[PDB]
Amino acid sequence: PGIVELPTLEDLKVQEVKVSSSVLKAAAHHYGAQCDKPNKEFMLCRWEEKDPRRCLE
Amino acid sequence: IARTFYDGPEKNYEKTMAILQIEAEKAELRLKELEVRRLMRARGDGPWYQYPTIDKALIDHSPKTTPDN
Ligand SMILES: CCCCCCCCCCCCCCCCC[C@@H](O)O[C@H](CO[C@H](O)CCCCCCCCCCCCCCC)COP(=O)(O)OCC[N+](C)(C)C
Repeated sequence: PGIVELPTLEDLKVQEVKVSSSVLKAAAHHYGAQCDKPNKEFMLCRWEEKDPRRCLE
Repeated sequence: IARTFYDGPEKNYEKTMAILQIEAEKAELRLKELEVRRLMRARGDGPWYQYPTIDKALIDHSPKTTPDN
């Protein structure tokens, strides 16, 4: 049926956001106000491509 | 007797011809109809033996709380 193509471990690396959920909840409203553009671009890619491998960047 | 009660041979002759033509056409139509039924039931490409499938208009093409459908 074919080989499933997967990204390497190198290009799956990123600087993680290492704050707990309470910190995120406390910052969430301003975070959604300020970082709207990249988040919306990513989520549009996500619901259009229907593939996590196509929206890594 | 012939003048009063009967007709000439032409009438019966040509009526027989018409009857034979109708009967032969019906026979060939019956054979063709059986063959057509067999082919349509085997392949399913005709108007007959068209068994229902799911209507595609029932599918919901809207975002689904999850990007991967
Ligand atoms: C000179 C002495 C000797 C002469 C003997 C002559 C022999 C003949 C006598 C016997 C009678 C024959 C039997 C009747 C069968 C014929 C039925 C049928 O074939 O006739 C139809 C015709 O109908 C006739 O009218 C038949 C009528 C006969 C009815 C018999 C009744 C006799 C009973 C006697 C009763 C007397 C009084 C009773 C007192 C109580 C045909 O239909 P049609 O499609 O149009 O004709 C096609 C031909 N065309 C186109 C040329 C016209």
